[PDB]
Amino acid sequence: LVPKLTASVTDGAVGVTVDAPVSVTAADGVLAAVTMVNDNGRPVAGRLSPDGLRWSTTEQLGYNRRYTLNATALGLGGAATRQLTFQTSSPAHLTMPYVMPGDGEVVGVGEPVAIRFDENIADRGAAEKAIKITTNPPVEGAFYWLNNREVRWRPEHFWKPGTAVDVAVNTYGVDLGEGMFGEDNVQTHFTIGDEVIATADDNTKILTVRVNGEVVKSMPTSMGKDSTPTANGIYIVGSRYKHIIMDSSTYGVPVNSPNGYRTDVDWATQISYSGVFVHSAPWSVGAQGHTNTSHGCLNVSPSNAQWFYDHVKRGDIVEVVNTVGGTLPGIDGLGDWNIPWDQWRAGNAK
Ligand SMILES: *C(=O)[C@@H]([C@@H]1N=C(C(=O)O)[C@H](Sc2c[nH]c3ccccc23)[C@@H]1C)[C@H](C)O
Repeated sequence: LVPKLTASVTDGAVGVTVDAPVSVTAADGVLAAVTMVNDNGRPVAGRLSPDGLRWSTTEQLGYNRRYTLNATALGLGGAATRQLTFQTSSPAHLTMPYVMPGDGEVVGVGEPVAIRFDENIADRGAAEKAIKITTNPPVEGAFYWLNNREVRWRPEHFWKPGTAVDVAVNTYGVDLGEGMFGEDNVQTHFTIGDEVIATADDNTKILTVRVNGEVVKSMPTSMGKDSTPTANGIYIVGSRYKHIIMDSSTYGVPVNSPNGYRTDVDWATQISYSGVFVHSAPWSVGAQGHTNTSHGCLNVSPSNAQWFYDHVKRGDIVEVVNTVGGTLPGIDGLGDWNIPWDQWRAGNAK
């Protein structure tokens, strides 16, 4: 019997995707030599199996390449040689994904998986299928898009403390629609820490911090005045700042417009993309616990703001109740939990 050569690609092929390695296998014989070179002649890194039956590329294959594969199989029954030339995907565009939270970070029970592309994604389903989420203990979750570039993944309920979460965004070589391909793969891993939920009740004007169910802090607060109220609902804690200049035009509002502003504040914890913060407000300490005076922020004392900075982490939860405002938008950026599970689970890939 003459040896048989079988490659993972065909000699005519074009649009060969680079999301997977190229391989060659021998039957009724072993692989004596396999080389693969690109256009100019540079050989691709590859390794042969110990039993000599299978060879495969070991480095990343490039977009817009013309590769030529040469293989020889030897067996008792004789020899066989093949030569194959193929062309890989040529993207009209590349997009790079960015993942949050950071690798190795410990976050609160409200932290969603966040994958943000630097380009609009024409084929949302293709992107979702390219993203592998591992959870331990395993929990059901689903993808939901906040906009054309950023997709979120979360369970039905807040994470259980101690849960490991692994995120592999494998979009290299993947057609993301309209000739858009992934620029590279990214992978992050994070862990869920203590359950921290802080509740702001407009009926008491108190911000109560509960850690695993126990009250550890009760902060008098001043929230949004009736003119610019604080929206009710569930807020996810984002970034924290020892100090930050608060610019209204960052959130749409022109600085010298009626409800515009530019002020420098201390100990600020962001809880919405729309610009709601927990922060130090020495000017309204008399009002805190009594009357709402803010532009929507949860004003607290300088001491309590620093405490919040020190003790609350990314992914922890702030819940606002009983204000004269509406409900925080589900697609705010930190308002994901306000979307009903039935709607989130359904997703919006189409
Ligand atoms: C949140 O409300 C808002 C942020 N929080 C501030 C506040 O104190 O309400 C400022 S605006 C302000 C209103 N009265 C003041 C007196 C002295 C100094 C500043 C202010 C600022 C708008 C978010 C972050 O935009």
